[PDB]
Amino acid sequence: NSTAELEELLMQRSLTDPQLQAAAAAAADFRILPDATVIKIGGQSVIDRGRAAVYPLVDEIVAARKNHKLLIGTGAGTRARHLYSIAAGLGLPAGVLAQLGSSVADQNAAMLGQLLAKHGIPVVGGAGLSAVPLSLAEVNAVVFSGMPPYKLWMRPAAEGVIPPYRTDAGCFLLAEQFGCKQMIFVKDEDGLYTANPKTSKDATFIPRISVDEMKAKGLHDSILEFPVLDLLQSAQHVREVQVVNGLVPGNLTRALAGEHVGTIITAS
Amino acid sequence: NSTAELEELLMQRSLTDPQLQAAAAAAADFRILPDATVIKIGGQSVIDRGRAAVYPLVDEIVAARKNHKLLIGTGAGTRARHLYSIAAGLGLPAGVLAQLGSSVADQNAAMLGQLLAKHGIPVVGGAGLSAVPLSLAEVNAVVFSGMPPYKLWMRPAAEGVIPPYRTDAGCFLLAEQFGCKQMIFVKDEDGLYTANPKTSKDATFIPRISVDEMKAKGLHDSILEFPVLDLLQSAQHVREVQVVNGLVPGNLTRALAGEHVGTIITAS
Amino acid sequence: NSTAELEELLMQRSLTDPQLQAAAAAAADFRILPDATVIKIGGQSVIDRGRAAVYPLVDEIVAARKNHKLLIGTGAGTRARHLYSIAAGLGLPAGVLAQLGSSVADQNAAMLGQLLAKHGIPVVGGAGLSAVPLSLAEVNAVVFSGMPPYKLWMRPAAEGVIPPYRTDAGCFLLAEQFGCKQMIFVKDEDGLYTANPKTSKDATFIPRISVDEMKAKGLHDSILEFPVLDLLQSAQHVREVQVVNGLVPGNLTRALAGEHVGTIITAS
Amino acid sequence: RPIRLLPWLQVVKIGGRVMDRGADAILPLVEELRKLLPEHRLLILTGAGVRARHVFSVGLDLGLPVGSLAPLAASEAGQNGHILAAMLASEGVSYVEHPTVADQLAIHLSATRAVVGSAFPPYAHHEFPGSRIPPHRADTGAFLLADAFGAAGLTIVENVDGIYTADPNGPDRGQARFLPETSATDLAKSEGPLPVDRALLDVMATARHIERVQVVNGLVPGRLTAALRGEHVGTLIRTGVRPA
Amino acid sequence: RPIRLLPWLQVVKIGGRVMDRGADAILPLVEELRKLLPEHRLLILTGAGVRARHVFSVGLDLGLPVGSLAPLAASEAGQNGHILAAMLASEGVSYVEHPTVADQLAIHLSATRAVVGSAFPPYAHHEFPGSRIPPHRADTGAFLLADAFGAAGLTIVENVDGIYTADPNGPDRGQARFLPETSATDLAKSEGPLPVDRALLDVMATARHIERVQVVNGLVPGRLTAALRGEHVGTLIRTGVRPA
Amino acid sequence: RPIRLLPWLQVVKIGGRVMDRGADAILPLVEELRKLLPEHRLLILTGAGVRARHVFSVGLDLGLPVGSLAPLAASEAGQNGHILAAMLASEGVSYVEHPTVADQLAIHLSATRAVVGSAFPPYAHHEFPGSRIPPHRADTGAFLLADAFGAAGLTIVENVDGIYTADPNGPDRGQARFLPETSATDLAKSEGPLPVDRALLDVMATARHIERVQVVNGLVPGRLTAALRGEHVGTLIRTGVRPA
Ligand SMILES: Nc1ncnc2c1ncn2[C@@H]1O[C@H](COP(=O)(O)OP(=O)(O)OP(=O)(O)O)[C@@H](O)[C@H]1O
Ligand SMILES: Nc1ncnc2c1ncn2[C@@H]1O[C@H](COP(=O)(O)OP(=O)(O)OP(=O)(O)O)[C@@H](O)[C@H]1O
Ligand SMILES: Nc1ncnc2c1ncn2[C@@H]1O[C@H](COP(=O)(O)OP(=O)(O)OP(=O)(O)O)[C@@H](O)[C@H]1O
Ligand SMILES: Nc1ncnc2c1ncn2[C@@H]1O[C@H](COP(=O)(O)OP(=O)(O)OP(=O)(O)O)[C@@H](O)[C@H]1O
Ligand SMILES: Nc1ncnc2c1ncn2[C@@H]1O[C@H](COP(=O)(O)OP(=O)(O)OP(=O)(O)O)[C@@H](O)[C@H]1O
Ligand SMILES: Nc1ncnc2c1ncn2[C@@H]1O[C@H](COP(=O)(O)OP(=O)(O)OP(=O)(O)O)[C@@H](O)[C@H]1O
Ligand code: MOO
Ligand code: MOO
Ligand code: MOO
Ligand SMILES: [Mg+2]
Ligand SMILES: [Mg+2]
Ligand SMILES: [Mg+2]
Ligand SMILES: [Mo]
Ligand SMILES: [Mo]
Ligand SMILES: [Mo]
Ligand SMILES: [Mo]
Ligand SMILES: [Mo]
Ligand SMILES: [Mo]
Repeated sequence: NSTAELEELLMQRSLTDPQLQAAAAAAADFRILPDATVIKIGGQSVIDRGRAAVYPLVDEIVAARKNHKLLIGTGAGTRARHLYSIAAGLGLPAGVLAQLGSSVADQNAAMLGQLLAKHGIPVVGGAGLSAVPLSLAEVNAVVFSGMPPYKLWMRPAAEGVIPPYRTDAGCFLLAEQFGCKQMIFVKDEDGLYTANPKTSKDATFIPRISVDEMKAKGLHDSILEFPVLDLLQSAQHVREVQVVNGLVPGNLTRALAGEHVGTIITAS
Repeated sequence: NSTAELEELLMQRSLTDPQLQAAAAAAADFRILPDATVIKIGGQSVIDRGRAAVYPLVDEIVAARKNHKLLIGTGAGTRARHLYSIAAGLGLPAGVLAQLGSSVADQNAAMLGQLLAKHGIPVVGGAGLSAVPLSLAEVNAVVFSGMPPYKLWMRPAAEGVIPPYRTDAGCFLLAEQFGCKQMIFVKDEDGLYTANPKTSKDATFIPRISVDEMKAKGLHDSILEFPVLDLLQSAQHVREVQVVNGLVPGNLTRALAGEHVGTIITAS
Repeated sequence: NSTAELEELLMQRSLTDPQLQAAAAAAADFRILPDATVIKIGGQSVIDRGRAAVYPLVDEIVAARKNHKLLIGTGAGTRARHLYSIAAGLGLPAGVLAQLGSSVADQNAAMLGQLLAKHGIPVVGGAGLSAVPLSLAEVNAVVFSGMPPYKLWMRPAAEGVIPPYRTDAGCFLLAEQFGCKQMIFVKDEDGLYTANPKTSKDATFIPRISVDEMKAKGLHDSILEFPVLDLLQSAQHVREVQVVNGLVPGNLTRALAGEHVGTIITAS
Repeated sequence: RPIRLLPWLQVVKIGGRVMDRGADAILPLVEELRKLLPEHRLLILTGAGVRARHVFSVGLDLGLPVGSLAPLAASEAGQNGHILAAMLASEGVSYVEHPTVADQLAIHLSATRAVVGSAFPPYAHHEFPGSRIPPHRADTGAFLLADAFGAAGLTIVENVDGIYTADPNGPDRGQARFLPETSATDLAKSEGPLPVDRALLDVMATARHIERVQVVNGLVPGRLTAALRGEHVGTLIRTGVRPA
Repeated sequence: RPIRLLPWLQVVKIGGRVMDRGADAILPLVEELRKLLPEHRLLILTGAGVRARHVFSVGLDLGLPVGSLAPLAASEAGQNGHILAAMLASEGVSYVEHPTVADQLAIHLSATRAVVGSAFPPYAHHEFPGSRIPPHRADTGAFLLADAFGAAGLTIVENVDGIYTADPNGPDRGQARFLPETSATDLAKSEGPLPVDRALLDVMATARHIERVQVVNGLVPGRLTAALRGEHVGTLIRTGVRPA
Repeated sequence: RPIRLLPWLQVVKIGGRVMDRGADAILPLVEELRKLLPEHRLLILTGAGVRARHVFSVGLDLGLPVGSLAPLAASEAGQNGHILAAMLASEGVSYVEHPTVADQLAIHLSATRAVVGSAFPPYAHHEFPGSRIPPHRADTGAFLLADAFGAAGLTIVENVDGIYTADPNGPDRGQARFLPETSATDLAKSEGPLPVDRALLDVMATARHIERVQVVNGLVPGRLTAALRGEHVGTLIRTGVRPA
């Protein structure tokens, strides 16, 4: 490889050309925010539950940002499910539902951000940054809405009109594209089980699992949006994620401290 | 009361239902920026007067932000009165005049903000925040335009087309909705008098008065936009305001220090 | 002179009136960011060259912002020249090309900004500020796109459709209008020579020269956009500029330290 | 009095709770709106409905003030506007944002026969204190706009026939008598729930142009069409603007 | 030379000081504009007028540089555009922002017969130094746009009959002789006040399409209409673009 | 299946490398587009072309991830859209931004016969990882939009006749056989370069409306016109949506 060979391919071939694709893969790898952790605060699993769930997590965020740089993305939750149901019954496409769901994640970011405002932590928006570098350097944390920006360009699922890339995917992709050191999903269960613990009696807790093992166990679509597992296997920077129960006091703090609470899901 | 009883009312009744209204009134009360002070810098009374008035207040803002978190909103002044006169003579409605007046308050925020830029203090905009939490945490002050965002949805006065909610109301409502600890109006008189001190010989100074007492004295429409007095009586967080003379050196500094310069107007 | 005489002229005369123009010239002169240095990072001369040129300058920016407040504007480079060639061949006017060139300078600001993000340095945009005062106070540096905002209102050159005010002019005008203490153009040559050093064998290096001397030597259009030289002669605040070679390790650092590397071009 | 900016405009406010019924209510309404496009120049504004009650539930539980809840509710009205506009897209209808409604409505209604916007006004964090529930909601915003424009009318499309003396779906449904006609001042002097914002009655008191607002049942096809022709098929609210 | 983007466009710049006269001047102008809508495709651009002098007074007293004063003045021209557009709203006319004028004017003039924008160019903090008074003002911005578009004309609507040899309202009013026709180069070589920006003469020197600009008295009904038909009712400024 | 939002829409994607040829290619295409305006309602979307290869060269040299390169490339497609729209401005055509395409396309195509936008989708820093080259590019964005709208068709305007078995400009040009018709699934199972994004084939697999996409040579006047009438003048790609 060389810069000249890569630039020659880049000028003379289609971007679909395997030779170009392979030369581009040898490029150096810059991590934009390598010291930051992305955390997703679930909409249905946390913010929809109101004060009993949100206030302890606010306290943890405030305590954590002393020693940890945090990008805190919000899920959407039951109001997005309602919008999806109205729009799906009208026959509207996934690209229309994608924008409806984003508004709900924005509401949740605004609510969480207003509880954090007096600690200096802003809500930031965009399909990328602007306000992120300065806020991370000065107050060590920002809040963002977790939904991807695809809008009408959302890729539909194989079946149905529910957007397949929602706030798990949105937060994961940001962690991946910023080259963050860690991705923590904050939900309302201790982690992954062998079956849905809300609808099954004797599901067994899984501390650690690979994406391939999850698929073989029929857990492709369980505690994470299933497309996130495929994104994870393709990722360059974030090759494992941790799922923790934000309803347990101090669980986020302990996860940020390196404690293996919850489930660690690995790309391989 | 309970969360469940409130949520049941919220689902099953009109928001106009008195029972719902009463259950909502029992909700906890979060103050978003409880340590901040909102200050309004008058347009006609201060910024229109140019350097002799503005430069000493810039010095006070710079000295004050060491020990005080400040949200500094600007009034509009004579250019807004000119726009109101042109638009009123054309028969245009209050909602159109509201936007014209906002542009003037924006001009004043930009002028004041450029004198403060080298001290790190930004101009911020929006019908709310974004840039406020981070700026308050880092440089202890922000400048904003004081006009409310109602635009064409401005409620008209009972008579005439002048918008009744202008920059006194805009700044007050921000102080109230952020739950700030203090609201200081910076004008060009020492405070409230029993009559307009510019057009009356022997008006008497009033150090402290309630809104009800002001109305009984015929002072409903005097040193503050009269709708502000009604907003003040409805407020949850800011139940008194202080009016001070920004043309007196150090008056803002002393008001921020707890000195009773000027007039304190109380909701009750 | 007096404020009253100036305000009387301002009300009663055309702004074209020489008497008004002269009274306005006696106004006090406020510098908005007097301690800041504007630096332009060339598009063709630096950023287009990729890592070997950009990474050392990133290191210098990071080291410099400890003791220096920096506004770092980006040039455009070969992609803008390509857009100009397509649009000029279609007969499109300078005002259309101006917007095309700005997009390229924006791309370069985004690339540079992402290398600086982990050091807290943001990309900021607008025909002025917003994010500049806070970022300068907190992280001592910002990155901005260098193209002026004139869009379709770009003044055309006397001949041809290439916009005459591009990123040299954009950065210079910002330095001038903010009253910055210093303007450094970072290019790919040690400074000004008596002829183009890339196409001439024995050009002689010029450490210091005035704009008038440059014009007399036929160097009107050499290492800087020629309109910049006229802007420089009209400037109130930035009356000299320094051109340095950003490909020389530490050259920007040494220029910021007061070392006379490169060429100093003076208005008079 | 102020001039009428858009005297030929008809404003139609669609209740958020009508939208909440989904396709069963929205499809007939969309077909009725389609047939109205060649007859009127329409600004169609959507309310918020049940999702705003949920975000009020969460927001109040978190302690948030009324200036925080107002834009959270306005978001749901905006989402209803995007949904309804998508259904009329093939007729040339799009959702337009508040600044566009405020400043460019004339050119948009020149381009196409109707546009959809959010009925909530952008009071946002400058909402008035007093109640923990944002007072200036979809009915109030729609009326403020319609009256500011000097529009030919405002029709409020509800999930009930009009205003009753009691909530016809509430505990006292049995006592609820239909009011074919009322005045804003009479409604304001009553206590008890209404299907329209209480703040609607206050802005009607200061109105400059709109003399009457009809509340009609959007669940009955044809009532909106009849209402836009002035036929009396719901509750007429007299605003207290006097005719010439 | 560059192509003409909008060869069928007529650009009309309304002086800020015309707007400053209020209804007495604006109502006749609005009625004349109304009658012109079916005859021309109009971009109507407003200048700033006296309010920009006030903000210059305050800004200069505060020491602010010319890059700070320029957008403060442009704001007043924008406000004049919102006022004028509101008066023509019932004809389908709206104010459109600078980015929309710059990039989407064609679709907006397809939707409706005229739009209103701010005549000031967005030089903002990149205004040129030299004078403490922003040089690129409403006349200059309107001409830059009109010439960039290759428009069929630019008409400048003033509060005086045209250009005189002296300010016809100034100390030397008695010596002021009307100039029915002049060239930009002749005007540029004179010292003394003009009713048009001095920078207008400079951008006329580099113009690519517009051959003449007429300054007409908007206080005389019918002069704008006659000017848009090429009739000579004010001062013609020859730009020094040569005809084919 | 989902409803068709804009069933009467024709979407035309112009290759960035067609635009890169400059006036020699763009002027005939502009004249052909002009003649098509009265026949179809057009959303014209531009790809990126060679400038995106240059910014990929710089960005990859700087180490930047694929979420950083995606919006850098999308910028070039946007610039191509501004250029093409400027050429059609006198016909009422303007460039419109992504949020406007997403939410207000219906009103804009009511105002005028065609608009231009960027074919890239706004995946920006949420582009998928895997390749260092952004996968969701101009073909993919144009198809996502066209299928989401339920448009009557998507035509891809290339600098070659269609899809061949090898790059007809590459090292193996001699083996390159023209494919008059193919299916997305057959193309996806091949390795080797294509003139369309590989991601285009993936979104075709989940498509809901568009049954076929033709790739035609925009360098041959008349092929776009014939393609928009369903005539077979390039490579037809069957998406695997089945007809009724
Ligand atoms: N095998 C499993 N193990 C653990 N949880 C599971 C499993 N299968 C399904 N779940 C469910 O997944 C849920 C977490 O996903 P959910 O979408 O509720 O979270 P969220 O991030 O809050 O969503 P949003 O943010 O979109 O509202 C759990 O509440 C749990 O009931
Ligand atoms: N009883 C009173 N006591 C004191 N001042 C009064 C009284 N009645 C009227 N005023 C007038 O109110 C003025 C303050 O209100 P004014 O609107 O000028 O201030 P402002 O906040 O600068 O306005 P804006 O910001 O809208 O320009 C004083 O200058 C004073 O002349
Ligand atoms: N007399 C001269 N002395 C030095 N350099 C000269 C001279 N005349 C011409 N040049 C050329 O000017 C170039 C610097 O201008 P150039 O436009 O390349 O820089 P830039 O700021 O990177 O441009 P952009 O940012 O617009 O891409 C040098 O690379 C050099 O070849
Ligand atoms: N006096 C009354 N007359 C008629 N309906 C009433 C009355 N009081 C309460 N209601 C209730 O109001 C309901 C309508 O609720 P609401 O007005 O909140 O919905 P909406 O107008 O669709 O919502 P939004 O204000 O968000 O647009 C009716 O179905 C009815 O049950
Ligand atoms: N040589 C001149 N000929 C004619 N009028 C002149 C001349 N010199 C000065 N003037 C003055 O210019 C005045 C017009 O002022 P000006 O041009 O500033 O207003 P405007 O064009 O309405 O404002 P704006 O530039 O903000 O749109 C005339 O009324 C006249 O008094
Ligand atoms: N199998 C193939 N069949 C046809 N052309 C191919 C094939 N493989 C590679 N190509 C090349 O693809 C070129 C078109 O390049 P590309 O598709 O990148 O341009 P574009 O579509 O104009 O750009 P953009 O995707 O930015 O709009 C053709 O000229 C041809 O050389
Ligand atoms: O929102 Mo629009 O449709 O031209 O301004
Ligand atoms: O500003 Mo607009 O873009 O009327 O459709
Ligand atoms: O972008 Mo626009 O919304 O032409 O009316
Ligand atoms: Mg209702
Ligand atoms: Mg003039
Ligand atoms: Mg291609
Ligand atoms: Mo907008
Ligand atoms: Mo906008
Ligand atoms: Mo805009
Ligand atoms: Mo915009
Ligand atoms: Mo936009
Ligand atoms: Mo927008």
